[PDB]
Amino acid sequence: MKYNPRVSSSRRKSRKAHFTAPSSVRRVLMSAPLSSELRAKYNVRSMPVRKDDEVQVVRGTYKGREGKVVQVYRKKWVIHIERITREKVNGSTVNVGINPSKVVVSKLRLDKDRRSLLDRKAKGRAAADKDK
Amino acid sequence: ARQPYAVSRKAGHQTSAESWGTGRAVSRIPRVPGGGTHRAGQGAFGNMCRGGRMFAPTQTWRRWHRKIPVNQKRYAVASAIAASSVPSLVLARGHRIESVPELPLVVSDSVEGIEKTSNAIKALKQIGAYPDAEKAKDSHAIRPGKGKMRNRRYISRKGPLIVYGTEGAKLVKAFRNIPGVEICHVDRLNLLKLAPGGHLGRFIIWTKCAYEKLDAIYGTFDKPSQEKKGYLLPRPKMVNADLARIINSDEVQS
RNA sequence: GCGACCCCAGGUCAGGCGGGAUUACCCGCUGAGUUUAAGCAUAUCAAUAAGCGGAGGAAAAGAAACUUACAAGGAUUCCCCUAGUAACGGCGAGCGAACCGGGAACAGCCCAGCCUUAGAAUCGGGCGGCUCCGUCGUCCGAAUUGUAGUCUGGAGAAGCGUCCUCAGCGGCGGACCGGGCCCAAGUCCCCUGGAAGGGGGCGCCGGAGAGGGUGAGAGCCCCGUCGUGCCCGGACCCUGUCGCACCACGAGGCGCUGUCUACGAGUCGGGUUGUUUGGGAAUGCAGCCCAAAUCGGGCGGUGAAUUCCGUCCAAGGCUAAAUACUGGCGAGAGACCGAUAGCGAACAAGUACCGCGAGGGAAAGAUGAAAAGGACUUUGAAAAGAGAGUCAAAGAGUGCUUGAAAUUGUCGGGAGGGAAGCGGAUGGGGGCCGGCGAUGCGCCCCGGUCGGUGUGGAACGGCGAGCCGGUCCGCCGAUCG
RNA sequence: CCCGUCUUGAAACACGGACCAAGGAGUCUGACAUGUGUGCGAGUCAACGGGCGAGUAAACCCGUAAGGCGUAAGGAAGCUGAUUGGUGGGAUCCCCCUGAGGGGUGCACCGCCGACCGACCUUGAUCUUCUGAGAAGGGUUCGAGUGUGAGCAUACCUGUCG
RNA sequence: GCAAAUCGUUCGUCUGACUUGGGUAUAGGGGCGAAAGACUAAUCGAACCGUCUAGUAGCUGGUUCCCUCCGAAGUUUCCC
RNA sequence: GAUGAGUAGGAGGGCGCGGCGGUCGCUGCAAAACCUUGGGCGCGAGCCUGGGCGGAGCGGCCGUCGGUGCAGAUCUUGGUGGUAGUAGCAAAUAUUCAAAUGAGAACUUUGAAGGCCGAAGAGGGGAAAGGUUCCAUGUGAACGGCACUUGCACAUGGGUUAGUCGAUCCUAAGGGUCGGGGGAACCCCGACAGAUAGCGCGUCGCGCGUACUCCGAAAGGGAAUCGGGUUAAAAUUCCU
RNA sequence: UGUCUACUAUCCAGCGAAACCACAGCCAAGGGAACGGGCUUGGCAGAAUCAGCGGGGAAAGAAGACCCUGUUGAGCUUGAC
RNA sequence: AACGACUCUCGGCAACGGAUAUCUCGGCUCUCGCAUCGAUGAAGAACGUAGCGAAAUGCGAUACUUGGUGUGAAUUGCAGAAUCCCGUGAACCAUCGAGUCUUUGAACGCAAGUUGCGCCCGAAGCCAUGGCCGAGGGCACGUCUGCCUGGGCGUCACG
Ligand SMILES: [K+]
Ligand SMILES: [K+]
Ligand SMILES: [K+]
Ligand SMILES: [K+]
Ligand SMILES: [K+]
Ligand SMILES: [K+]
Ligand SMILES: [K+]
Ligand SMILES: [K+]
Ligand SMILES: [K+]
Ligand SMILES: [K+]
Ligand SMILES: [K+]
Ligand SMILES: [K+]
Ligand SMILES: [K+]
Ligand SMILES: [K+]
Ligand SMILES: [K+]
Ligand SMILES: [K+]
Ligand SMILES: [K+]
Ligand SMILES: [K+]
Ligand SMILES: [K+]
Ligand SMILES: [K+]
Ligand SMILES: [K+]
Ligand SMILES: [K+]
Ligand SMILES: [K+]
Ligand SMILES: [K+]
Ligand SMILES: [K+]
Ligand SMILES: [K+]
Ligand SMILES: [K+]
Ligand SMILES: [K+]
Ligand SMILES: [K+]
Ligand SMILES: [K+]
Ligand SMILES: [K+]
Ligand SMILES: [K+]
Ligand SMILES: [K+]
Ligand SMILES: [Mg+2]
Ligand SMILES: [Mg+2]
Ligand SMILES: [Mg+2]
Ligand SMILES: [Mg+2]
Ligand SMILES: [Mg+2]
Ligand SMILES: [Mg+2]
Ligand SMILES: [Mg+2]
Ligand SMILES: [Mg+2]
Ligand SMILES: [Mg+2]
Ligand SMILES: [Mg+2]
Ligand SMILES: [Mg+2]
Ligand SMILES: [Mg+2]
Ligand SMILES: [Mg+2]
Ligand SMILES: [Mg+2]
Ligand SMILES: [Mg+2]
Ligand SMILES: [Mg+2]
Ligand SMILES: [Mg+2]
Ligand SMILES: [Mg+2]
Ligand SMILES: [Mg+2]
Ligand SMILES: [Mg+2]
Ligand SMILES: [Mg+2]
Ligand SMILES: [Mg+2]
Ligand SMILES: [Mg+2]
Ligand SMILES: [Mg+2]
Ligand SMILES: [Mg+2]
Ligand SMILES: [Mg+2]
Ligand SMILES: [Mg+2]
Ligand SMILES: [Mg+2]
Ligand SMILES: [Mg+2]
Ligand SMILES: [Mg+2]
Ligand SMILES: [Mg+2]
Ligand SMILES: [Mg+2]
Ligand SMILES: [Mg+2]
Ligand SMILES: [Mg+2]
Ligand SMILES: [Mg+2]
Ligand SMILES: [Mg+2]
Ligand SMILES: [Mg+2]
Ligand SMILES: [Mg+2]
Ligand SMILES: [Mg+2]
Ligand SMILES: [Mg+2]
Ligand SMILES: [Mg+2]
Ligand SMILES: [Mg+2]
Ligand SMILES: [Mg+2]
Ligand SMILES: [Mg+2]
Ligand SMILES: [Mg+2]
Ligand SMILES: [Mg+2]
Ligand SMILES: [Mg+2]
Ligand SMILES: [Mg+2]
Ligand SMILES: [Mg+2]
Ligand SMILES: [Mg+2]
Ligand SMILES: [Mg+2]
Ligand SMILES: [Mg+2]
Ligand SMILES: [Mg+2]
Ligand SMILES: [Mg+2]
Ligand SMILES: [Mg+2]
Ligand SMILES: [Mg+2]
Ligand SMILES: [Mg+2]
Ligand SMILES: [Mg+2]
Ligand SMILES: [Mg+2]
Ligand SMILES: [Mg+2]
Ligand SMILES: [Mg+2]
Ligand SMILES: [Mg+2]
Ligand SMILES: [Mg+2]
Ligand SMILES: [Mg+2]
Ligand SMILES: [Mg+2]
Ligand SMILES: [Mg+2]
Ligand SMILES: [Mg+2]
Ligand SMILES: [Mg+2]
Ligand SMILES: [Mg+2]
Ligand SMILES: [Mg+2]
Ligand SMILES: [Mg+2]
Ligand SMILES: [Mg+2]
Ligand SMILES: [Mg+2]
Ligand SMILES: [Mg+2]
Ligand SMILES: [Mg+2]
Ligand SMILES: [Mg+2]
Ligand SMILES: [Mg+2]
Ligand SMILES: [Mg+2]
Ligand SMILES: [Mg+2]
Ligand SMILES: [Mg+2]
Ligand SMILES: [Mg+2]
Ligand SMILES: [Mg+2]
Ligand SMILES: [Mg+2]
Ligand SMILES: [Mg+2]
Ligand SMILES: [Mg+2]
Ligand SMILES: [Mg+2]
Ligand SMILES: [Mg+2]
Ligand SMILES: [Mg+2]
Ligand SMILES: [Mg+2]
Ligand SMILES: [Mg+2]
Ligand SMILES: [Mg+2]
Ligand SMILES: [Mg+2]
Ligand SMILES: [Mg+2]
Ligand SMILES: [Mg+2]
Ligand SMILES: [Mg+2]
Ligand SMILES: [Mg+2]
Ligand SMILES: [Mg+2]
Ligand SMILES: [Mg+2]
Repeated sequence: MKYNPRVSSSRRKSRKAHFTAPSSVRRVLMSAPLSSELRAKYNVRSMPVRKDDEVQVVRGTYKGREGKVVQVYRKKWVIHIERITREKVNGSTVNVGINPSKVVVSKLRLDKDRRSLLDRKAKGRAAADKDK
Repeated sequence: ARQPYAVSRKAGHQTSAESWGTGRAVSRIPRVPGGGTHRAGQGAFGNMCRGGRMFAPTQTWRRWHRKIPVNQKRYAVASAIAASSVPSLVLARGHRIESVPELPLVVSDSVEGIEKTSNAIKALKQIGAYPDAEKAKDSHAIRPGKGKMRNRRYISRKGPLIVYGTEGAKLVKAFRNIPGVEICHVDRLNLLKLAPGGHLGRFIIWTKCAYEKLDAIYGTFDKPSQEKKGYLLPRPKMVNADLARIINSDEVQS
């Protein structure tokens, strides 16, 4: 049960906040779990998906497929993964959108900000979860 | 605990509609004036009219609440407390108390010191109350009907009620995450939790301190309560409810 | 003629102020009728709607010219009660307060007048400086037709002595309000399925099983939720603590003192008229007429004179809190509605459209998990059809989820000499129904299989220490079921 | 003979109705009343508010000379304020007797008749502060009175009214 | 109906109290009227728009499921 | 053991709809809704079930609650019939031939012929009013009450050139106002209760000075443009 | 009374409404809310369809404007209050 | 009185229509917090503004945005961009303190069915103190304080 007076348990309000969220907010909502190998390495559970990350699909008809992210289509709440495509009736190839919660990040596109973000995520777990 | 609901006072009357009168081969209901829109000439103001005003519109000053006399409320609570000590009534209400060592179920006060939910569940297993708690979790389901979209998504069966007698006890937060398990202080027992659905026989787990306070809180048949000024337990119209003993007694059968 | 003052005029003179908008609540004015009275005129509807103005986060009210008649209360406001009461009313219909009492809150004050006259001690503006919501200097003005001090009836002035009280800023922290960041646990095995988020199995978190999202009922996939920790900012108020400074001249408090002791006018009040009120020989307000007083004045719910008594001090002003809030901005919630409902408006709705104008004012939500939105062949001028293709599904094909009825076509069965339908009773032809209809039972032996009085243990029971029992295991006997 | 409807009378040459879907009319609230259920009972009522509390619009607790209704009525008012039951029927029970019987018991209810309080009238020994007290004794008068309380809260149907 | 006043033929007047455009003045118990209660935007013996207003109606119409039981009155008195 | 009519009306026991507090369940191995010449139960309101369709929710039971049950109201909104391929297409004299274009021609275009408007026109302009209807090209549908290859429809693009034409200026009936007078105020009167506006001449001074430097005419008054030529569409405006 | 012309009607291609509609549509008498398409007793009665027609459908159009009632109005008048 | 047509009727399928069921970024109701429009030009109205837009939303000739800060890699229907990536850094992102903010409107030079009719100041530039040109701004009414210039025998005083 929640106790924060600033937090609403209304179904109507939750859905409106999710589907009207700005692009910056949608980045956090479009998070994917790290692989068991990366979780033990960085001590981090989840990370927002990035354009150049490598992920593996763990759910859906494309379960087991592995590839590199090529587009984070935040407006559609999906990501596009290289080689994860289907053929149209006319024979053209179109990428299939996949929800980031249904994939696992195998390799991270590290950068100056990404590394700093990893430290902050691990800092809380190393203290609030272990030292307590 | 109900919140009032009512339609808007102006609903269905935001219109200058007037009756056309008779002589035009149509009913005398008031109609929207003007033209150049489908709305023109349509009926209005009628409870039988599309877009009209409902019959007897609901008002906020409906008498929502009820004040039952305090003595009757105390009578109901005492009956509910007494019913919780009868295993037949507790079973009849749907509680699984087949493995409970005894009713009333009184446990050591050390349970009040439990802080972790994992330790709270182990306490339920030891005293045999876990199966009833497990029933509540397994009954978790979505509410049928329109209630699910009214912020009443989930329903479940009631689990055991734990009564404690120490203010600020830490078990209030160790047990609260367990579905179906309710925690209440002995000094402020609530009928809605003692007889949920108006049905007697709630499964109650008493702490030792809470159990020992019942005489002081509710008094006895001889002396009055210490915390309910001038209150005495009610008497029944029948001292012995065992008809077989009375009917088959030597005095009657002679 | 030259000067001072007075009144007035001009100025795109220097620097300021005002108008309008909003409607939920608030203040002032103005002001109906429908209606009720079973007619109707007083009354009622109503001191209301409409009309015209003025404000704020609250407004208004407010420190007694009060309540009361008691053993007295003690600004205002608000709640309960007083009470549907006293009263008012074609005493009809109806209407209708207040004090006491119990609570919420709590706060008190400022002027005008006799009183600097050894000093207008006051204030504004220009210019300059500083530690700049201010302060200092200088200059020019305002003002004696009176600025500032002192005083406000609870007092007070003056004198006397008791020797009691009174003089700032800064540093840090807390409290208060707002925001930001990290942080629990499975996506393990089997089955179904287009998809597992379903079922079964095995685990885990829980101060987190609120809620939402993700291809079906997801605590453990994702965002959050619980609880800490860390960081940033706003208020300058309140509060804790520290440092520095800390002149009682004066002023106040207390005590006494012969004396002094100033308090609001065309206002109070009265007559009259209108209106209003529960206010009734007149509750308030307003117009006109009359018009005060200072050991006095107002009130004391029956007009008047007379004698007392109680009570307060109007005609000047400010003031937080408790209270209100269908507007605005932000937030939480619901036994509410679920697209003819709910706001008129779930959508490019006060929109399209109508009216010269004031105004009037709709209809209209849902493919799929994903457009994967139907390539290509063939027929046709084209729309399009046929075949094929995508999809779990086109029996989901861009107003496409589900797809009822009225009504229509077609195929099949049947009937029909100016209605048809309907009740009851059979029949013909259809359609449908194997719980629509059984096949066992008893006694024999052949075989197979499975268990059997009396003593030992195990866990219990009925009746109330003791009697009375069954179940299960084992061992003998018995040798049947 | 076609339903619905008003009607003494409808198949009517009385009115509404071409057909289908959906919407569509004794409700909410205040006051009172009878009845019934429940709690307590000469009391009853947590109602404004306070203390709190499911981290909480609930539940729980609080009436200290609070307040409402009831506990006493009559009178316009000044005022005064219940001396506390008799009898005919009657339920139940007890005794005798075994009858349409006889005794004891006599609730509820009804009939009848006194007494008591008050308005009105009447009455006055004996006292007193001169207008009061009250020994005795009253009444074809009047009362929504008394003669060992029955109310208060609450739920709901029905009815009157706004 | 071409038309919520039109069409055909036939008719009145046609230098005048003549016909007509634009500008301008008069607004609802008011205007304007060589007067018909005419006209005042297809509305006039009191326009139109919104509101009071869900105005009141002893009068008309309607008033939604099933069985079971009991079961009427059109008569009295008073009342604009 | 007796007994059975019922309008108006009363009451009892039940059926059904949607929530809430409880409780017992069902469901992608197919919920709700809907369909059925399947079957059954109840006097009945209704209920249970087979099959089909559909593709994600639902039900029983106890208590409690309500915007809870329709054939009617010249009921409301929406939809749909019979009427009916019916009434109807008829004023303004009228068309015909050939060829071109086109899938398609009584209806488009060209040519020829025969008619009509007959200068108070069915011709050539403009003021109001409209607002792109103007011009070119193209065109699936819809629309143009038959049809269309057509266009005042639809789509794309193009088009309005002024010292001399007007507005602008002036004043008319009148309108809006200062001050003043009224008015609770919205507003009323309107130069009528008043230190007008300023102008002229010198170079800041003299002189003059009767309370509006306002609005009000695309037909009143009024400074000045004429031929010739030019575009798919503009001209007294462009060119000379 | 006859006849002549044009445009309709009429037939066709194309296009294509509305009023109205309880259910419906052959009569005689009877009874009946006293004037029936339906009921009683009789006459009778044979698919589908075309052009006309005004007897009937007490045909349609409109909650009678006449008259009366209501404790409804409104315009106007006066010696009504 | 067959067959077939017609009418009626029953069933299957196909039409017509949009009921029902399941939904919902909406409505309604209750409660809570906050006090913030305008001559420093508001509310409202108009016009304009994007590589491809009409509307809605946003914005103002810096015109679906500039700047700062935060976040840290998109926007997306298409096109295009050695714009941008261990970063002075993507975004139709968030937020706000810098800055821009057309014509109007209480609306203020006078007016208005007019982009109509006036007056004043004036940077920059330029031709020889003057002249042209001109960015931009100013000129309503009432009223307060102060100030300047004035009027009247209004009341005086002195020549
Ligand atoms: K100064
Ligand atoms: K979920
Ligand atoms: K004084
Ligand atoms: K008066
Ligand atoms: K006095
Ligand atoms: K609507
Ligand atoms: K489908
Ligand atoms: K059929
Ligand atoms: K009727
Ligand atoms: K009748
Ligand atoms: K009829
Ligand atoms: K009491
Ligand atoms: K109390
Ligand atoms: K009396
Ligand atoms: K003529
Ligand atoms: K009028
Ligand atoms: K009547
Ligand atoms: K249930
Ligand atoms: K069935
Ligand atoms: K229910
Ligand atoms: K023109
Ligand atoms: K010009
Ligand atoms: K002109
Ligand atoms: K002239
Ligand atoms: K020329
Ligand atoms: K035809
Ligand atoms: K007859
Ligand atoms: K009239
Ligand atoms: K057939
Ligand atoms: K629905
Ligand atoms: K502006
Ligand atoms: K920005
Ligand atoms: K002008
Ligand atoms: Mg009709
Ligand atoms: Mg409505
Ligand atoms: Mg349902
Ligand atoms: Mg100035
Ligand atoms: Mg009346
Ligand atoms: Mg009446
Ligand atoms: Mg009347
Ligand atoms: Mg008003
Ligand atoms: Mg104002
Ligand atoms: Mg304000
Ligand atoms: Mg306040
Ligand atoms: Mg105030
Ligand atoms: Mg005072
Ligand atoms: Mg007071
Ligand atoms: Mg009372
Ligand atoms: Mg009143
Ligand atoms: Mg008061
Ligand atoms: Mg009080
Ligand atoms: Mg002074
Ligand atoms: Mg002093
Ligand atoms: Mg003194
Ligand atoms: Mg599992
Ligand atoms: Mg699904
Ligand atoms: Mg998580
Ligand atoms: Mg937290
Ligand atoms: Mg005074
Ligand atoms: Mg007076
Ligand atoms: Mg008045
Ligand atoms: Mg004040
Ligand atoms: Mg508010
Ligand atoms: Mg709607
Ligand atoms: Mg619905
Ligand atoms: Mg679906
Ligand atoms: Mg469909
Ligand atoms: Mg059908
Ligand atoms: Mg009759
Ligand atoms: Mg009938
Ligand atoms: Mg007849
Ligand atoms: Mg009738
Ligand atoms: Mg009819
Ligand atoms: Mg219905
Ligand atoms: Mg009762
Ligand atoms: Mg008391
Ligand atoms: Mg007396
Ligand atoms: Mg007496
Ligand atoms: Mg014609
Ligand atoms: Mg007038
Ligand atoms: Mg005339
Ligand atoms: Mg006449
Ligand atoms: Mg009207
Ligand atoms: Mg009504
Ligand atoms: Mg009478
Ligand atoms: Mg019967
Ligand atoms: Mg249901
Ligand atoms: Mg059928
Ligand atoms: Mg059911
Ligand atoms: Mg409801
Ligand atoms: Mg209803
Ligand atoms: Mg219906
Ligand atoms: Mg009916
Ligand atoms: Mg109808
Ligand atoms: Mg209709
Ligand atoms: Mg039709
Ligand atoms: Mg025809
Ligand atoms: Mg014709
Ligand atoms: Mg013809
Ligand atoms: Mg012709
Ligand atoms: Mg032709
Ligand atoms: Mg001719
Ligand atoms: Mg000719
Ligand atoms: Mg001529
Ligand atoms: Mg056509
Ligand atoms: Mg053209
Ligand atoms: Mg066009
Ligand atoms: Mg000219
Ligand atoms: Mg003039
Ligand atoms: Mg004016
Ligand atoms: Mg003036
Ligand atoms: Mg003059
Ligand atoms: Mg001029
Ligand atoms: Mg002019
Ligand atoms: Mg001219
Ligand atoms: Mg031209
Ligand atoms: Mg006949
Ligand atoms: Mg007939
Ligand atoms: Mg016959
Ligand atoms: Mg025939
Ligand atoms: Mg005819
Ligand atoms: Mg006829
Ligand atoms: Mg008829
Ligand atoms: Mg009538
Ligand atoms: Mg009529
Ligand atoms: Mg009447
Ligand atoms: Mg009468
Ligand atoms: Mg009248
Ligand atoms: Mg935008
Ligand atoms: Mg202006
Ligand atoms: Mg302009």
